[PDB]
Amino acid sequence: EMRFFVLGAGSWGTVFAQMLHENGEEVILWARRKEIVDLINVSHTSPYVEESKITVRATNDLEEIKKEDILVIAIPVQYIREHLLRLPVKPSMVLNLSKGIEIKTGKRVSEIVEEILGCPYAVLSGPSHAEEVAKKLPTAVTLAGENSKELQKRISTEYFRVYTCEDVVGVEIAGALKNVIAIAAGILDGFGGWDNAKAALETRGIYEIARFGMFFGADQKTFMGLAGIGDLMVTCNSRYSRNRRFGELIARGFNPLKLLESSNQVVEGAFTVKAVMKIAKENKIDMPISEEVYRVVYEGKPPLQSMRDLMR
Amino acid sequence: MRFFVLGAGSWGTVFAQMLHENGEEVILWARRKEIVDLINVSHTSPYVEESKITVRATNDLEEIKKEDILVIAIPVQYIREHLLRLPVKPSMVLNLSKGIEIKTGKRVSEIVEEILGCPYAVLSGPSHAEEVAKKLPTAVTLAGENSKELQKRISTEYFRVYTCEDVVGVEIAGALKNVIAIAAGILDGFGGWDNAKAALETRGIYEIARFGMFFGADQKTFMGLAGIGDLMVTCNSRYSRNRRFGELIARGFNPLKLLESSNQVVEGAFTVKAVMKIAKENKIDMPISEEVYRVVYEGKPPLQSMRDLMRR
Ligand SMILES: NC(=O)C1=CN([C@@H]2O[C@H](COP(=O)(O)OP(=O)(O)OC[C@H]3O[C@@H](n4cnc5c(N)ncnc54)[C@H](OP(=O)(O)O)[C@@H]3O)[C@@H](O)[C@H]2O)C=CC1
Ligand SMILES: NC(=O)C1=CN([C@@H]2O[C@H](COP(=O)(O)OP(=O)(O)OC[C@H]3O[C@@H](n4cnc5c(N)ncnc54)[C@H](OP(=O)(O)O)[C@@H]3O)[C@@H](O)[C@H]2O)C=CC1
Ligand SMILES: O=C[C@@H](O)COP(=O)(O)O
Ligand SMILES: O=P(O)(O)OC[C@@H](O)CO
Repeated sequence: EMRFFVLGAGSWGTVFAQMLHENGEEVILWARRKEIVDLINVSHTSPYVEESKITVRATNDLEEIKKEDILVIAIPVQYIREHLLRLPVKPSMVLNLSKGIEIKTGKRVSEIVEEILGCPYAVLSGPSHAEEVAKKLPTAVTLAGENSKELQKRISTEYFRVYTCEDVVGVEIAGALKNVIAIAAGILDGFGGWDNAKAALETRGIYEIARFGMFFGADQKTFMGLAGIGDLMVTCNSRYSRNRRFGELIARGFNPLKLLESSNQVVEGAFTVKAVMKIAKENKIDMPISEEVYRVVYEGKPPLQSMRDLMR
Repeated sequence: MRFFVLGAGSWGTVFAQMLHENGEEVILWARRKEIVDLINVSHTSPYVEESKITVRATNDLEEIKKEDILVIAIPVQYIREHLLRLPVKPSMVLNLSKGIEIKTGKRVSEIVEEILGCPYAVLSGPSHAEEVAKKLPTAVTLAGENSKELQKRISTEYFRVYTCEDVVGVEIAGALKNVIAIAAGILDGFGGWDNAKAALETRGIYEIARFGMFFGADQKTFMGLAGIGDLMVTCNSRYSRNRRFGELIARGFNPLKLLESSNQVVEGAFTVKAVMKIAKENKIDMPISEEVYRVVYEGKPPLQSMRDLMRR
């Protein structure tokens, strides 16, 4: 009946594809580079997944996608558009895994998909660090959108629980913006771990996020579930979070741009915050935390002056 | 208007000192003449590291006056036996303690109403005493009588007080977050299951809110500093005693020997029992609290408990 074409072989694309493959689903994983395809197919390893055998089949050919495929998007948001534009056919639907907002257009992934493919859309999002999912540690996420019931059945495992909801916009916005807050949370860790401060930041942060989402018609309840508060918590408080780590290193004195070029992994919040600021200015929505993360990341604002400013 | 701070543990001592350092008239009562003399003579306390305590200490409840603000900072199971010994009734109580009395099933507000019968406010939020002593950014909420006035006197540049109307919600949120934090700590003792913890905390805030709304709490309270904020700092911070307790039980230590190993009080250990009685009497379902009770009081293996809670 059905096949998953997983687009993007980073940490999460690879782990998700492998999980689906282990569920007994028909899966193929697309990787950008032939070297990654080769490592997966030949040596059943990926540099994106530590100590985990990768047995799912990889390809470098987009021409392998079929009109009956479920396209799973696991490409970092700023690179989704160029890759969808090169698909030789439209898939039967899109399941999005990526968290962010496209900088130039202010578009959520659903909207990019709508513009380019126009096929049914769903989004999976929750507290799900790929490192822990690969180790089969208990994880729960939410799924919103079309065909969510069937998708729930095929994706779920013993350790990976999928709850469905109806608020696509809310799920997309919560997952995108929690990375921005997490940067701000890492800064506090970079100061030494100011736990009272972080929890207060997280509290005000979920609220800032909910205000942005509700302005685009999200449901307030979405922000109090796994896609909102859950994901925010796992991201602000885990050693596995790239966004929290990015903030932590900025606080330690590392140059933000240099940090970005130091990894092959993407820090989505560094990009989303710029998209969020453009939207906020155009629609006159106040985003205090996002505005400070923007200043620290892009305008070289001293993290400590940022901290003090945000307090008043 | 004088603050009479009843109880010289970690938080009574720090709160008392902070008010004193901000120019308020304060006196601190300590149960033991040894602690009183350390504070008055050596300007130190074993409940507050590397920090000079200059606030005046007394061992005499006779020093309280009808014009005082009675600030309660005695762990909840021991408040009553001390309030019964007050020679006079204070103008009001500000309560700092987080829990529910086992003997009766009563909140601190209901203990104060029964024994003293004066006005009441509660201060609660993400405020680990260790960090407040170090003057690190901290935010809490205050509900109840004279909150506006108390806000003006208590607030510092690093200790921010927000007021709200919901005394019941604030008390239940602060009492019960400690029960969820034992559960959260257990996941740290298995090795750190971050995705699971986040899912636990998302379910946990909802279990807390359900219990509170049964007693006429406001839903919004649980999404603020008293609710999610305090839950987050307690589940995730190295300073949490309740998180540490759970971590140590997951590592195989005996719950009672853990409690006896320290002069500090693990309020969640006692609050869970009071919760269970209330829940059984009122047919309120409390999945997480129930498993915490079983692990702490009934020797239930933490891994079996984890497995069972997942089936709920
Ligand atoms: N724990 C996690 O890692 C989680 C991630 N997510 C989300 O999944 C999405 C994908 O990120 P994730 O899987 O972590 O990716 P990683 O951070 O692990 O790696 C970044 C990926 O971007 C790829 N890429 C594709 N096209 C380009 C290009 N044009 N320029 C630069 N890089 C490109 C890289 O490929 P190459 O190897 O060829 O450089 C690599 O696969 C993100 O939106 C993320 O937020 C969601 C949940 C969990
Ligand atoms: N970071 C923190 O510690 C925070 C604590 N809280 C709350 O403050 C309240 C007070 O706890 P905290 O300051 O932490 O106390 P600690 O855990 O630091 O110490 C325990 C206290 O219990 C005292 N105690 C007083 N009377 C009795 C008695 N009747 N029988 C047995 N022990 C007694 C001990 O006195 P002695 O020294 O004589 O043994 C000691 O002062 C709690 O409800 C707690 O939840 C709130 C915010 C921050
Ligand atoms: O705000 C956190 C305080 O209640 C301290 O928590 P704890 O008793 O678990 O140390
Ligand atoms: O590593 P991060 O900060 O990209 O976070 C991964 C998350 O999306 C987990 O929910």
